[PDB]
Amino acid sequence: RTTLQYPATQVSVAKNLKANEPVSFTYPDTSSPCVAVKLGSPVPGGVGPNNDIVAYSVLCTHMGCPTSYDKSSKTFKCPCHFTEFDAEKAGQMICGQATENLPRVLLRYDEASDALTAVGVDGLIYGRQANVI
Amino acid sequence: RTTLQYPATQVSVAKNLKANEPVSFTYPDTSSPCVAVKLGSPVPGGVGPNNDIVAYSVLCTHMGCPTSYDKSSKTFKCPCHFTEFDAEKAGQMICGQATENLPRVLLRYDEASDALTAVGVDGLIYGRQANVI
Amino acid sequence: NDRITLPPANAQRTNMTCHFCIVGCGYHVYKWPELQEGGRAPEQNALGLDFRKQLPPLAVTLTPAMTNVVTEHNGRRYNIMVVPDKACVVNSGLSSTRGGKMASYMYTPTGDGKQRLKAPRLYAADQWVDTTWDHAMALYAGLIKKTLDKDGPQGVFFSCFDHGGAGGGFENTWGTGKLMFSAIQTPMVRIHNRPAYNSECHATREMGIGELNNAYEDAQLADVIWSIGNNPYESQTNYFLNHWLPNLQGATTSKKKERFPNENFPQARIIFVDPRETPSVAIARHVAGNDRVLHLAIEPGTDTALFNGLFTYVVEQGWIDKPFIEAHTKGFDDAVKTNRLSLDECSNITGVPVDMLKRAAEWSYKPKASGQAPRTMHAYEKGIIWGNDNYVIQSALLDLVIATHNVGRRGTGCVRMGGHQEGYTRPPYPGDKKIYIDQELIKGKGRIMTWWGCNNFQTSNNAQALREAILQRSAIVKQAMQKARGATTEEMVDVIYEATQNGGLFVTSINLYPTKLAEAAHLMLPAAHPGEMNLTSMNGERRIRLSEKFMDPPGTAMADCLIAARIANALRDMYQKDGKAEMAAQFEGFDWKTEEDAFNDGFRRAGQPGAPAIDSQGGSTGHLVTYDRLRKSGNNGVQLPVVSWDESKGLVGTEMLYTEGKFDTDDGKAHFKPAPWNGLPATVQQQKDKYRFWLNNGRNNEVWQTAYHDQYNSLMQERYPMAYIEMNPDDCKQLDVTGGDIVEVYNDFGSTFAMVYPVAEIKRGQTFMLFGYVNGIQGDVTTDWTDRNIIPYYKGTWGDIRKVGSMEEFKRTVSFKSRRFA
Amino acid sequence: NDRITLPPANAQRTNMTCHFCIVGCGYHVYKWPELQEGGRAPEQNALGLDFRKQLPPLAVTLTPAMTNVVTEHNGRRYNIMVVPDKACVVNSGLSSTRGGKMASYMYTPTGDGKQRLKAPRLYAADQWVDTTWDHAMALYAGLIKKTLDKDGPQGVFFSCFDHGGAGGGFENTWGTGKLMFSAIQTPMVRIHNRPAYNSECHATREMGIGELNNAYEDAQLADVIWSIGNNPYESQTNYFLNHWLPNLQGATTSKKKERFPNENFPQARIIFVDPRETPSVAIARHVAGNDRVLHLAIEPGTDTALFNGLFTYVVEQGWIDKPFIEAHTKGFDDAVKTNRLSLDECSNITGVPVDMLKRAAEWSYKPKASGQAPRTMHAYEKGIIWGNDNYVIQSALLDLVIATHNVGRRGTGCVRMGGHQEGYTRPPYPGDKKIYIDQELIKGKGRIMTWWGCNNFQTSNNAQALREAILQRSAIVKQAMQKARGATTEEMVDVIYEATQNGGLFVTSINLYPTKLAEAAHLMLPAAHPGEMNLTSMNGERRIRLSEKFMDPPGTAMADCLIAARIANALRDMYQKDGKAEMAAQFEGFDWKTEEDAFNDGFRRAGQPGAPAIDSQGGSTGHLVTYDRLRKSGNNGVQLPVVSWDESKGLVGTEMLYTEGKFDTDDGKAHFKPAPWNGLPATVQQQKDKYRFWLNNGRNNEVWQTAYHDQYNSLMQERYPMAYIEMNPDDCKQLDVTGGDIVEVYNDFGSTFAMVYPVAEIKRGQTFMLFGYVNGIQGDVTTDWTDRNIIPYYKGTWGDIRKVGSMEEFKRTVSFKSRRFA
Ligand SMILES: Nc1nc2c(c(=O)[nH]1)N[C@H]1C(S)=C(S)[C@@H](COP(=O)(O)OP(=O)(O)OC[C@H]3O[C@@H](n4cnc5c(=O)[nH]c(N)nc54)[C@H](O)[C@@H]3O)O[C@H]1N2
Ligand SMILES: Nc1nc2c(c(=O)[nH]1)N[C@H]1C(S)=C(S)[C@@H](COP(=O)(O)OP(=O)(O)OC[C@H]3O[C@@H](n4cnc5c(=O)[nH]c(N)nc54)[C@H](O)[C@@H]3O)O[C@H]1N2
Ligand code: F3S
Ligand code: F3S
Ligand code: FES
Ligand code: FES
Ligand SMILES: [Cl-]
Ligand SMILES: [Cl-]
Ligand SMILES: [Cl-]
Ligand SMILES: [Mo+4]
Ligand SMILES: [Mo+4]
Ligand SMILES: [O]
Ligand SMILES: [O]
Repeated sequence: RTTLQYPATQVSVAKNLKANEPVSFTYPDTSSPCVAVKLGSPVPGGVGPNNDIVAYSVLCTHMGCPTSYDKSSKTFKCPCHFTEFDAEKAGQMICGQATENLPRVLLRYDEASDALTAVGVDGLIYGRQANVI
Repeated sequence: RTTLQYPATQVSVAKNLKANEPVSFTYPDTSSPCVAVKLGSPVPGGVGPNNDIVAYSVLCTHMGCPTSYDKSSKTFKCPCHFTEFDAEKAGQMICGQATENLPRVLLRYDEASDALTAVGVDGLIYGRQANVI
Repeated sequence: NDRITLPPANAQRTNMTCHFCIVGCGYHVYKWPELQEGGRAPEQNALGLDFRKQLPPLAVTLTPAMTNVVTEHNGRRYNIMVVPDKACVVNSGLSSTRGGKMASYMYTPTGDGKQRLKAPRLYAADQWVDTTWDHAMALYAGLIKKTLDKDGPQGVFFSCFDHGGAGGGFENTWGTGKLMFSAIQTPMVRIHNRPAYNSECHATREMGIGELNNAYEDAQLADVIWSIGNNPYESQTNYFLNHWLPNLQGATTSKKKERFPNENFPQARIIFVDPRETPSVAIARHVAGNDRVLHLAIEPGTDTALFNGLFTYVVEQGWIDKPFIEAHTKGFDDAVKTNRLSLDECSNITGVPVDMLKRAAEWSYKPKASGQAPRTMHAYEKGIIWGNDNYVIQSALLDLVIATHNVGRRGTGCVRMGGHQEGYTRPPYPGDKKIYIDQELIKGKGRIMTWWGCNNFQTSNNAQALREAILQRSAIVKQAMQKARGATTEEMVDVIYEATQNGGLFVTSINLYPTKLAEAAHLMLPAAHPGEMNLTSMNGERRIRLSEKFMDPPGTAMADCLIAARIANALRDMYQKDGKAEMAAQFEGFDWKTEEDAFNDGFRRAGQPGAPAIDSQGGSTGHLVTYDRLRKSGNNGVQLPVVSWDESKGLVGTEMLYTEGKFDTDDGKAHFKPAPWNGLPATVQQQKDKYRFWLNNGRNNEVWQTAYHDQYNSLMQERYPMAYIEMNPDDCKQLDVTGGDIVEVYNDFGSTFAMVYPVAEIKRGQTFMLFGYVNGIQGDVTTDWTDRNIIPYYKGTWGDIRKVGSMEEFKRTVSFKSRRFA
Repeated sequence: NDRITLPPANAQRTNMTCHFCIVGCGYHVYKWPELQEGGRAPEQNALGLDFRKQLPPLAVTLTPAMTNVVTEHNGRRYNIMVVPDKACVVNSGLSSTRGGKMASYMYTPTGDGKQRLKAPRLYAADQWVDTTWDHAMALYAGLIKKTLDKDGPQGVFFSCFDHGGAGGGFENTWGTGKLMFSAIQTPMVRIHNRPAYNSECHATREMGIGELNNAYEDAQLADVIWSIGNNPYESQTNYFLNHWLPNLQGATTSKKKERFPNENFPQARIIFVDPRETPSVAIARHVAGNDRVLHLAIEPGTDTALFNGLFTYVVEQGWIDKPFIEAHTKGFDDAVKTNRLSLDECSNITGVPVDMLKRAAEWSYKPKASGQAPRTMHAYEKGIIWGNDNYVIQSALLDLVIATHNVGRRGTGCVRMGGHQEGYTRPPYPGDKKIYIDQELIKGKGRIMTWWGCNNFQTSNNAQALREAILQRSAIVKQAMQKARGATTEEMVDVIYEATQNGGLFVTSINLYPTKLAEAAHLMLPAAHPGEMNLTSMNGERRIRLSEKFMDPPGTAMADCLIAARIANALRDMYQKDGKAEMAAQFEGFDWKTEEDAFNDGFRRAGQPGAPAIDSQGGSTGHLVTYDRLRKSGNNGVQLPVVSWDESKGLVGTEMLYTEGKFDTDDGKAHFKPAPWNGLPATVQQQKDKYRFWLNNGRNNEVWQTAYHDQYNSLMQERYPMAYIEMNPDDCKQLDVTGGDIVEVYNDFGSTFAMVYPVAEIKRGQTFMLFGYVNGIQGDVTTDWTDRNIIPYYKGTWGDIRKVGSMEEFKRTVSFKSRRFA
């Protein structure tokens, strides 16, 4: 087998998320903090009724300091060496010292239940040999 | 873990091999036929005292028909769709329908014992999802 | 790498015809999320194969190069796997080395497709920069409009594909042909492989025999197959493998006997007409034995003499079909007189011994014991199409074929083997003159020249003269553009147009990649290839299939028919704004949102009530074909022309043409033609008198065309880092060259370079150089000579050879071992 | 993807200095067989880290871009991992985004380095082909020999690196210098970044202060740091992060107080002299607070007025070191007179308010309560090096620094921040004039021009005039070559030489990649970068380190010093054949088999018995350095000059220069200089008067230099598909442009293009464009003006801006969010 065994972790239902109010959760284990946010306007690869829900690992891909979500810019900021990632451009590094974009947590949106589920990660989370330890 | 677990399989001792007289052996299991040959003149990545011992999987990488070693040309030949691989250029396809060079069986030569050991494979053997089933 | 990710049982699967050669082998594309995989058990993967233990041989064709991970415009990543369809009748699960790379040649940001064009590129006097599609359109349409308003359509030049498959197909030939011919109305149009708007097959067509007149199944039913100017193992691989060889091996004898209960079928035999001993001749001998292969190793350019000798001989023996001749032909008695040539003279001209000429004729034409003429399929390609007088060689050949009734019977045909796939639907060419486009550009004609899905820098005849002239004329435009500062588009259009009045030429390329054309181009627009778009095309037996879109193109790359629509609509808007209603109306009819709209407008309207004049390989029953109906037919598609469609039977087509003896002429009879023997053209004979080597040229199995993808592929570049030239080993010793030396190859027309490839089978004074390549362009030494219809004698040139030096890295890394399977 | 292969515990590990900027951070390269890996337990992998559970933050810098799989010449495949060294004092385990990509930018046939030059390339009139090294040398040496024989050295031109790190270093600068100056003896040589053979630091050097006079530790000991014409977070990242910021944070206060038990150390402060508000100003404010940062947002080109006002003011206040002045300086009383400027006049010229000027002075120069003058480190870079009259600004600044005794005390220095690493060992320049090389080529001088490890097409000042001229002159040679048929090398040398008497120029590039220079070059030679070779270099505190070879170069690529020896030996052999002993003797001394030979011949011979004249940053104690001794010193290396070596203590070096007040002048005193304020140069003022926007230009954190590697990296191409121009949002509204629009930027000197990047912090009527880039070259709009020593005012230019159009794909894919951390 070539793929990691990622869990399927319920985050919430889409209608409970408020625009630009981030939700904290862990994925794919309790040592991997993540954020999901309804951006309020469609972005490529956004899920949900408005194609605007995205999620990321919040560990800085430079040296692992937890980033904080900035509501006014819709960015994740690392104040250790000042790396900034764009939540609206799939974690694109705006300016900083990282060499990988912020890893995206892949969300399934289920219209029948309204459920958002974390099902994978695109990119390698800081400080691990594999996403699934 | 990212690597396959290849066995360490004794082939023979280097001094027992005669120039251009191929030795059949299976690696990395009894369903994967291979050939080792002391070419007589050095080639890059040849092993042994004269840097001229090489080994290959003999299953054609096009559609798996077993190839035959041609002593006079130092090539492996597939008579199903006529692919031919150069034993002196790491399995380079000379002409044919395959899209992969002939897989090389990585050989350790042990000066202390004269032993030749198959220890991995460079390339994917025909007809398997991974080299180690 | 030492494993592969299997497709899940439920993976998406679409159909894909091979991008590349005429055969048009069937493939499946499996697509699934990057992080999923199938299980090894057969019912847990999409291939249905059991990977819990070693697979037997022939069970699959699957390597890492047949897989990739693509990234869509939404940022989602998907595994793909592109593998041959076992149930497709064309290939029966076979994949050539060229089609087997398709997955690797799909666009990804990090792989072999990294350098794909993905935005419009502009050379803004002295640098390449990105530009917007709207600015590109304003410039390009602006310059075409200005030209049309001042000079007329004669100032607007194109060289454009007319073929099928990738960078072709019914949607794309229609879009471009509607644009060029119906909207702009320019006659200054050449074709990707030839320098005027003409046909490879004027003679056979005028004689009433379209060049794709049989089914691949006929190669299974033949008694004898002729391969004339053709290396089909390398150039039409899976037709040769899946149909020709099973005949040679005796696997199709029962099918012949079932069809024809009162006919003898001896062991099948094969005759090659080729000055060169090729891998195809070696493999045929391996499979059939020496006694069942005849290699007529003619002198270069002597095909006409060969066929006139054979025609004269069969007529003298009575090994012809006198009732067929009387009932279904015209001009036989005249051809017997014009084409008379004795076997001794035939032998002297061609160098083939009289005993081999007689044997060829006895195998192919002398009645079998049971009374019937042998079923002899005559297949030909570029050794005669680009031979010494295209029109005359076909005339001679078809005379022989018609007299012997080897069209219209099963197991026969006189057919092109083909190059690309086919997929032609266009308006008629808008003039009545034959115009040698290269020569016009070299002489300084035209304001704007667009290369569209071709690269004549690598592929023109007399290519060095062309490149030199295009580089020079392009530099005039570059120089004029540099002085501009803050120019509006209109002002830039004027600066450029003025430079073209002083010898300049604005150059646009519409392509997948920059190519060597980027050395001269001012503008490059990004195109999309099958799988990034839907596409239709037919193979060498007219079998039309749909290749299904399964991924996004890179950046803003677009289907070629939609680029043509974009240009037409930009021109229409400009004429409407300028108050020119009559010119705006010429650009109507391009309201297209997707490629299917182009299929509906062209292929599906041919011959329909109210449609304009449309020349279409689908004919007037083309409307019966739709994307959904092709989808349902699968990779077996339907052989054109379609005879009927209904829900219960699908598309029903046509296996073989001319089976009733009714040909495509005014009277329904095939017409014999005179075939004079004139020797080599004087232009070519002059090079031959001055220089030592025949500079034969053509294909290598592994390399596709101009190597537009292959140039980025590490395996390809390791194997063929430079174009190679096969040379006789005694000739090599005389020149003190061996495998991996570099030589200059030159004559009066040009100079180029190749790595030496000693080959025992090459005749003294002859060579063979890989054509079209990215490092050492063969066409520099080809002449300007063309036949009556401007068909070049690309295989007709002589030159000298001079050692440059030993390339130690080639000696270290490239195999110079024999490519002819013993 | 989602995992990495760990290095086995017993993996090979070598030392490597970052390839790129001046800081010279330390790295380790782990190399091991492709098919092996380390275990997750800390003692089972070479990193010693525990991958059985999540790592804490700061434990490691490790992403997939920091790994690769290389293929050596023998065909064997090796994992590599290139990660920062925790124990290196320069970086303490930090990696920038540029260094962090090193593994990705090592050569592999399938990766970012796939298009590396692998073989000599020859433009044979109208096409690129491979050629042999021996044929390349026969043509290149042939032309140089004919030029020397007929015109002398003045017909042989170079633009060559003079720097350290990758594409530089002590081996390489010596090899090239010896070839150019001792062997060929040409004075027609410019430098990679400036168009004559000159220094960035003529003034500070002639005043007795070499520009790298301190240690990085000094930034930790300072009370105040000035950053003048410098954006150190983006351009000297790990020096700013590892030394500057810890001082601002209070983490080094204890070190200061331990060193100086009777001295007050207030919280550290930072002063930026930069017209533009940069990410460095933003981060400094973030870390220190607004009250501890002054941004002196001067008008462009007013640095001299600023420093003259400040000098005048500290002298009027008595905030100078009179005993230091009296004992160790000359010229102060004169400088006080010539440089007199009131704070009101200073404020008028610069635009900086009087209160901020007084504040900057009070923080930096007013004695502390405990009596000692503040320890104020003055760091400057290209904002003044390429500013309004390089010589004068340095005169002004050094006057201030000298009067205030801010050189030679710990926590002080007046220093270059640096660009590349340093690694200069060369013979003296063989002329007495400064020659503006680009102007000479534009005017039609020279026969042969070699670009060696630089690309002035992207980086010259007045770049558009240079490219236009080179492309023209090159085409003349191309045209003349096209008529050749079967020419010997001697005949081709003669053809080319004759084209150069008619306006032509033969162009050679010696490089890692084709680059835009491939648009004009006739010959390209493949070079090798650190890791494919051993290489020595020093960082901005003179710390020399050995970067170790760990893999093969691609194909036949070679270390630049060994290319130089190959050229020299080819020329020697030619002269010997031609019976010219005296000329052949000039080409002696290149019997080199490895790069270490060049280190021994150059760096290690400086000042030694029997050595020729050698200018070396190692000085006359360089011979104490050897590869083995550096290897034992590790990535900490030694700070030059070396003071002693022995087996028991290793290499012992020098932390700070000028600590006894003895300077590099005739009398050992620092010399004050006059710094007249003349306003902007007329050539620049003329652009300013005609056009609207100040066209500032420089570095972006992510992009390295000309983007020679970055252009192939999919992440970098996603982020910065085109060069960007920072614009004020109100100016944007007025032009109807927003993020992702394309603009033309133009003046009398040229026209270029950029994508718009609205930036709130940019002042109205100012802009900032990325320099040197592969899509939209900034330098087209820089003027030809240079100072008295031919140092260009690259930051001094004005132009207009015009909307081309909206690039929807840029809007869709590129972030235009603020790069200034709030
Ligand atoms: N592998 C591969 N396959 C391809 C292509 C590719 O690029 N690569 N390209 C495709 C295209 S577009 C085309 S047109 C076809 C071409 O397919 P072919 O025409 O089969 O291939 P060529 O190598 O051009 O030439 C065929 C033979 O013509 C012979 N020849 C030369 N001069 C003469 C002559 O005077 N008389 C005769 N009788 N023979 C002569 C040559 O020795 C050669 O073996 O292949 C298609 N298939
Ligand atoms: N990320 C990255 N780092 C690099 C490089 C790279 O390409 N990328 N290249 C390296 C090289 S070779 C060099 S030389 C250095 C350059 O390092 P720096 O000189 O720090 O970088 P620049 O961006 O060229 O210019 C610095 C500042 O000068 C300011 N400036 C412009 N005009 C004036 C003026 O008239 N007076 C004053 N005081 N300031 C002015 C600009 O606003 C800019 O912020 O960086 C090196 N480091
Ligand atoms: S795989 Fe492709 S190249 Fe021809 S032989 Fe089949 S269509
Ligand atoms: S990693 Fe490299 S780019 Fe400079 S900051 Fe350090 S030397
Ligand atoms: S740990 Fe986030 S920028 Fe360094
Ligand atoms: S199975 Fe070997 S060539 Fe096809
Ligand atoms: Cl493969
Ligand atoms: Cl990464
Ligand atoms: Cl002269
Ligand atoms: Mo063709
Ligand atoms: Mo610099
Ligand atoms: O063709
Ligand atoms: O620099």
